[PDB]
Amino acid sequence: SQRITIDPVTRIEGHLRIDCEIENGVVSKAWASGTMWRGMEEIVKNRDPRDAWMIVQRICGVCTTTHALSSVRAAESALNIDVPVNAQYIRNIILAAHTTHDHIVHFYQLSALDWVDITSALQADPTKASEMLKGVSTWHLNSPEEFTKVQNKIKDLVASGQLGIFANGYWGHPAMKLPPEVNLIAVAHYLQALECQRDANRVVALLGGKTPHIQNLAVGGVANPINLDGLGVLNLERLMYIKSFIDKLSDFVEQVYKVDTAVIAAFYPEWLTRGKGAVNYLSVPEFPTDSKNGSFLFPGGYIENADLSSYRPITSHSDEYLIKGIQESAKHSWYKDEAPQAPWEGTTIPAYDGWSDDGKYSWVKSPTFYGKTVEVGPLANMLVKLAAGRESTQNKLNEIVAIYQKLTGNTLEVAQLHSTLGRIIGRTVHCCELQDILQNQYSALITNIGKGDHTTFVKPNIPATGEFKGVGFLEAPKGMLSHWMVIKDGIISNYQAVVPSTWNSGPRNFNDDVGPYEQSLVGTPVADPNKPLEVVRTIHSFDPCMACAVH
Amino acid sequence: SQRITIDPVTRIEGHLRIDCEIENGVVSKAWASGTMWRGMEEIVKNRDPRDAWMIVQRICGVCTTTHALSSVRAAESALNIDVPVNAQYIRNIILAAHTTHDHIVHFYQLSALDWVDITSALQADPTKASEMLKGVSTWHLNSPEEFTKVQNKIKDLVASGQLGIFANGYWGHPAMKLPPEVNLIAVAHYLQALECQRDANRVVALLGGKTPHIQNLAVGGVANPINLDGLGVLNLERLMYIKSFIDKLSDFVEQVYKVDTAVIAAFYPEWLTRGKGAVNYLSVPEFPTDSKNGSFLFPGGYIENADLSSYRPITSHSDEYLIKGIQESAKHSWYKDEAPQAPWEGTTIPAYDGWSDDGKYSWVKSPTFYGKTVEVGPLANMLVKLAAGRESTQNKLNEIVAIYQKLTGNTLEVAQLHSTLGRIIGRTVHCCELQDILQNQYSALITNIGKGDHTTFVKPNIPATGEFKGVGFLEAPKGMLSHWMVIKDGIISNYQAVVPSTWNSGPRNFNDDVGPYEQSLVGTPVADPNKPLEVVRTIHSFDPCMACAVH
Amino acid sequence: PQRPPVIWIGAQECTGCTESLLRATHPTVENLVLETISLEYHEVLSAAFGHQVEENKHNALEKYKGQYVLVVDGSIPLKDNGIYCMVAGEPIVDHIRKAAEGAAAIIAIGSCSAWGGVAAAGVNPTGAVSLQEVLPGKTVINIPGCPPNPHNFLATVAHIITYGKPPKLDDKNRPTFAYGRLIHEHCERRPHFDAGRFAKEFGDEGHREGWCLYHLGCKGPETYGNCSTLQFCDVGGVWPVAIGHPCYGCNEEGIGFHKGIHQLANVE
Amino acid sequence: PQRPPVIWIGAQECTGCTESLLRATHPTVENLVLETISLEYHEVLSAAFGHQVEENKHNALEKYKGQYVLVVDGSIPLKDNGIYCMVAGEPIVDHIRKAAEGAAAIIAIGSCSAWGGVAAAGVNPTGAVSLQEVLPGKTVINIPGCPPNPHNFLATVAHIITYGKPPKLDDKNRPTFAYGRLIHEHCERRPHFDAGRFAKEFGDEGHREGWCLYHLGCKGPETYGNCSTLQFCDVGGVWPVAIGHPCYGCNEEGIGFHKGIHQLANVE
Ligand code: SF4
Ligand code: SF4
Ligand code: SF4
Ligand code: SF4
Ligand code: FCO
Ligand code: FCO
Ligand code: F3S
Ligand code: F3S
Ligand SMILES: [Cl-]
Ligand SMILES: [Cl-]
Ligand SMILES: [Mg+2]
Ligand SMILES: [Mg+2]
Ligand SMILES: [Mg+2]
Ligand SMILES: [Mg+2]
Ligand code: NI
Repeated sequence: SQRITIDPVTRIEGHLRIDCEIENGVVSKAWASGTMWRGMEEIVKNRDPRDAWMIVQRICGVCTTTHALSSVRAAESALNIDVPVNAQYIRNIILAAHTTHDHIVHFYQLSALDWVDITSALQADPTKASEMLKGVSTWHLNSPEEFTKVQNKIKDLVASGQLGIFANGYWGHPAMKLPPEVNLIAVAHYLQALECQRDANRVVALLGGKTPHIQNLAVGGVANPINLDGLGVLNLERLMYIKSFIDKLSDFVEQVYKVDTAVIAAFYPEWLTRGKGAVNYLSVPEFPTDSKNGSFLFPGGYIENADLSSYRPITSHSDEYLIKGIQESAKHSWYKDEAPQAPWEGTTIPAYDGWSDDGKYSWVKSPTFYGKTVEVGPLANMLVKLAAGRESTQNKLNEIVAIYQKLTGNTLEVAQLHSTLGRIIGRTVHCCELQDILQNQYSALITNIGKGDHTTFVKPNIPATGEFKGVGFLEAPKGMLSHWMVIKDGIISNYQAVVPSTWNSGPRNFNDDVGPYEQSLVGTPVADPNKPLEVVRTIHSFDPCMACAVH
Repeated sequence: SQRITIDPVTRIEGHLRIDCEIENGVVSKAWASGTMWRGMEEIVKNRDPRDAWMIVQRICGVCTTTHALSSVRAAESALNIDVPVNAQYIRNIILAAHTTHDHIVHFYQLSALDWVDITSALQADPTKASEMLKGVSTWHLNSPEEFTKVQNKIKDLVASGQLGIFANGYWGHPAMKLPPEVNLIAVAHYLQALECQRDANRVVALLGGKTPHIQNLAVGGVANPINLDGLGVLNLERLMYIKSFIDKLSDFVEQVYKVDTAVIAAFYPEWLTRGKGAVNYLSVPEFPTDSKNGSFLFPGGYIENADLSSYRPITSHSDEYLIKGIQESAKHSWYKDEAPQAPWEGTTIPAYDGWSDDGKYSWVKSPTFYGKTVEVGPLANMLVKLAAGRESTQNKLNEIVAIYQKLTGNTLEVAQLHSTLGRIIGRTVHCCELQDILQNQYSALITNIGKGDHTTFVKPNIPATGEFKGVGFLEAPKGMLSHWMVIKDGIISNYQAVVPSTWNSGPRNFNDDVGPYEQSLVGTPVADPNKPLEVVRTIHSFDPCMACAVH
Repeated sequence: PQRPPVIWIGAQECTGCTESLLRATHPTVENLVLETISLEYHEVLSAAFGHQVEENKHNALEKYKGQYVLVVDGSIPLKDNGIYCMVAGEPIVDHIRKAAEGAAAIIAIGSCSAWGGVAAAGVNPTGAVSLQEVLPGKTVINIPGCPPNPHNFLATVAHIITYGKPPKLDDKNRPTFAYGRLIHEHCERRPHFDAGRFAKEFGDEGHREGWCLYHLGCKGPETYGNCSTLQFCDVGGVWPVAIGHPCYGCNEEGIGFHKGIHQLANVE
Repeated sequence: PQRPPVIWIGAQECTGCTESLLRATHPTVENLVLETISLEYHEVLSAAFGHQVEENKHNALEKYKGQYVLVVDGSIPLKDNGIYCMVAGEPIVDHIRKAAEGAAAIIAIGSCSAWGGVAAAGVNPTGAVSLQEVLPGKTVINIPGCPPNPHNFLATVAHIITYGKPPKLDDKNRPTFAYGRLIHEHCERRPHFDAGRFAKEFGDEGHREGWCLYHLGCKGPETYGNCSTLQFCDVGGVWPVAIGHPCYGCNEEGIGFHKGIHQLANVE
């Protein structure tokens, strides 16, 4: 038995430590630890409900927008407010454009250097690399001349002797399988990704007022003033500008990101057979389109023991079965109260006593659904949409499988999606489907303004006595998010966030059951225990966010 | 034999009519006519000298900036003001970036459809088109995928039955010589050109306050406030933004525009043997860099009877040899006073009496230099630089000749530059050399601010008695420009503009001698007198601007 | 799918109003002509010339009678029977009146066509007038500026295509989204005006701190427009006052091209 | 040529201050890391992890001693002997003090490192403090905002590289080009404030005409910054007040994260 520690894990959001016991070169047991806490739930308490969203948005700047939108949904739930449909269209465009930026940056800037060897790219033939993509992509920036320009940038960085954030990498590791030409293609696409994600955030900025950290929300709707004939407000010229950036996203997503996802699977097919974190999956429906906080464009649901054929649909953010099932425990976390707690009755009392393998070892809490461990995020979201029989999702997955089949001669079955590469595939499918959400909601907003509806905001009243409770659900880039608010005598008396990376990264629970990160690592082969790249590959597939997980 | 009229001439600035006598299949005699007048010299009369630049800038919106800069230089000449060096760096960056936009738009949006058949591009093989450019260009957007996307845009336009501005064109004419593949390459580059010219105009806007029609000049310097530590003024963040756009121009200019110029010459080599307009050429030096309105980065001069070896250099905008030689006649123009006039003593008295072949037939005046007809513009500019032995100009011409040699097995001599294609080559060489002017003058500004010089403006005084005469010279995109101001009792008593298209487009002069447009057409073959494409090819090579020529 | 037809005629223009389209981003000029409209006549970009292009104008005015948007830039000269602008041997006023007869909507782009502009200033050598003066029985939509931000024009054309009518107009037929307010009633240097913090000369200490330009001649107090909010070229922070120079009043009849740069504005 | 070295350490950060760099245009984040600087340590982008990346940090602190810029985002927690942020088994305050010993310049990017920010608000669960409070012997350059416009940081680093010293600073060590003026003393809605033209609720008639946001709780009267002039994302016209929402005071200690959204500001 050897014991290793990976601290810090890089190319994530925030502060993560991973420990592994290794037996004969195979991981036998793992520990996940969030090593930073702020106490954001306690900072927001004892304030006016209307002020929470500006404070709790700062839980995370990578998944900016998400905690702002969950917080106003939670106050609207408590107060019984129906949001105007124009405010829904604007919230939906922001969340879909933000999520497009988030997924592109995760695949390229955070995950690609687990799979890609930059030094190998220096040995590539740029003409052979271009020829490999003929009949695989229609992208306009795969020429030998583009690839030669990118190769020369790598050559100049190496010649300088200042590799900086590219230094002391895993170059030559036995788990690096791509040929030189495919390493060069991937570096070219890493640089091209930075232009696409910038255009996605220009959509967010024009509605939000800036990004990171939008400033256009309210309990009761949005602060955008709709007036096609007004100077200095949201007029037809401003809407035309938004549309010009929406239109720039599709080609890179469909002809670069979707294709590279199939190509990485084709070269790493053993990664379809490892990294299973759970047998239960949860997602919430998203993108409401009616006057009563419902009629979602994407469906939600609960899968138990990997059985898609008997899943439970979720069509409402007021679903009592979803609400009643959620609890969190701190038995193996650095908090005082250990028994499972419903979030409206939650506490967050710090009790740091250092690391113990069998005691407390993390600032993350342990969430359960009716007492079970559950995986959230793009793998859960894709499996629920396939269980619903959503044609758009089956057709998009089939386009990835057709490219994989062209390169390997093999198909993919649903059993192979419960894996490190299945999780990456689910994130790409999501990013592709969000482009049609953007086109649909822009068209809906233009049509509704044309009918004479310019309404955006319902002013709340907040009773000065009494005690009442609300919950805001949101399908975030990393999975199901919920904010839980209790109001007493007009101010916040309890606030609890249960965040997607909390579900996946949390430590052993009240029954000592193992959550997704820790379960996914059992069985991982480790060629060099001093350089455990195989462990980081599986952990990065979950897109860890530790500011989110711990708050 | 027969008489034709071309009215309107399209793909120019402004209102032009060309008449030709055709004999035995060739043009035997031509007439050029400017058909619109405003009287801009009269509109600016009796005003304060400091106001003129904002009015006379509106002589032209294609060559925006140029009349503004010539007007402030004329007032500074009359008043004996030395412009601060930081104001010269700013004026020089604006002129160089504007000229880059101007030349790119002329080659692609205005001239290419004389040489390119868009219908023929539908027959092209996009892979064969991309293969034709291997080893003559390193451009990153020459892929078969790029060319297929462009071909599909043409296919969709044609399929709609609404060709609009692309309709009733010269498709299948016997003078159209490009293969289908080269037609498709040219349309792809036409669309890519629009992005490069937009970046060039972002440089202009950040110093000018907008474009078209900049608003940052003054008699005495510029209105930009230099303060690296100031909020809301020209600080280091704003200068870094300007540099980000300067850096985006070079690759298109060097790898697309320069290469296309050599490719058109390779397919149309008989156009090196026709379109000679004159045997005398004039250019002024440009981009002053000292504290006393001199030390130019580009040289000027006068060439007589095509003899580069005996040319006369011009190194100063105060050169009395250049000032004393310039006159204009209205014998064959619709003005009253016909004898040659020095511009300080000029009149502009309208006398319209309709068209006569041997009488008056244009609103354009007839300029001479010591009694001779002279061509101005990029061919003049290039030939003067080669006479001066400027190595940067030699080297840049040699790079175009090297691509021509690789494609044809033939070389290009200086005698072949006195032609329709030589004029086009001079314009491309100018655009290429201007990218080093932009890098040089940006660096000079950063360095001078670092030495503690933030000065930008010398406030003028204007005596209330006396008569003061000034002239402002400028090397504009179309050639040598001059504005001539007389101040009497504190106000403008005479204003005369002599503009580069006046020199080239002006009608027969006081001695009935022929100017460059009319001379260049003698000998032009015309296969179909109803569709005289060959005449428009030679006239477009001069880049006509009739708002400029007539004012 | 068929695109809405547009006919563009230049009279006494400098071409700066057409050149504004080459700075546009929403739409770019290439998306305008391939996707948003069918540009049926425009002499700056047309492949055809001479007899062929006058044949194409005639065919388009007949095919699309009652359907096209007519756009004019430049003033129209009436002195001496219209001879100060002659195209294909006929006065431009006759080309414009013929095209107006079949137009669905008529737009004056720029100060020259909106109110006469620089070409009608001083002694007005050519008897230059506005598009509304030559078309007295027609409603002309005015988009002034020298030239305007191109999106003041493009969002007006988009409102006609998308919603089937013009945008809301003021009493000079100017779209309210772009011309509804004085520049001085939405200017970021108003705090400095209110405190008496003024630039006195270019390059002085207050000018180098971004103070108000009133005492340099700023015409913002008497000019309607969106220059301080929409600004120019879509890069952020670019309009004349932000760069350091006063507004000259180029949008507004009686202000631009009439008053000296350094002449003071009347304040309401 | 060799590029100037940078070491970036995150303490109690949300990563929004790093994410600001992915919106930058002058330079873009790819040009920053390949051409402008050598980013020697940054955990969000680093290929290396764990023991390899800690070795890379130690090697760079030795090689570039006296030469590197140290950057910190997030607050530093002092409660309970530093244990609310532990990296590689040690309190982050110990990593930051070790890296400060050899720094040529030290920058607090964002409100959290500049003055404690949201993480130090309310009851302050972790005893979070500013970078200047943990380095009392050092001059810390403060670049506040939540997060700042990234060019407020990038032009500060460019001044150190190009001219060999920091930009001019105010008495809170903030660069004057970005923080030298109140937002309300350079806001384009000041004419509406002066006239008593106020939005009373989101979606009311005044709000839909772009009127002043003071009575919705705008903190522009008590917040120093460049949000009304530089704005955000380099597209033109984008900052909170232009979108329709009051400034919250996120730049300014005692305003953002302390005063309610709809609480009224004091006016000088
Ligand atoms: S309005 Fe201005 S830019 Fe437009 S045609 Fe008139 S002078 Fe030119
Ligand atoms: S005078 Fe001009 S610069 Fe001053 S506040 Fe008014 S519009 Fe702005
Ligand atoms: S200043 Fe704001 S954006 Fe930056 S780390 Fe703190 S909470 Fe995040
Ligand atoms: S209160 Fe706010 S919106 Fe009103 S003028 Fe001041 S900074 Fe601008
Ligand atoms: N996406 C995201 Fe952040 C996490 N985990 C949230 O919510
Ligand atoms: N260039 C240009 Fe215009 C002309 N001819 C001027 O000057
Ligand atoms: S001069 Fe014209 S462009 Fe705007 S700033 Fe004044 S109305
Ligand atoms: S909330 Fe912050 S981003 Fe600027 S507008 Fe106010 S200081
Ligand atoms: Cl409306
Ligand atoms: Cl300075
Ligand atoms: Mg409800
Ligand atoms: Mg929680
Ligand atoms: Mg002085
Ligand atoms: Mg003249
Ligand atoms: Ni997050």
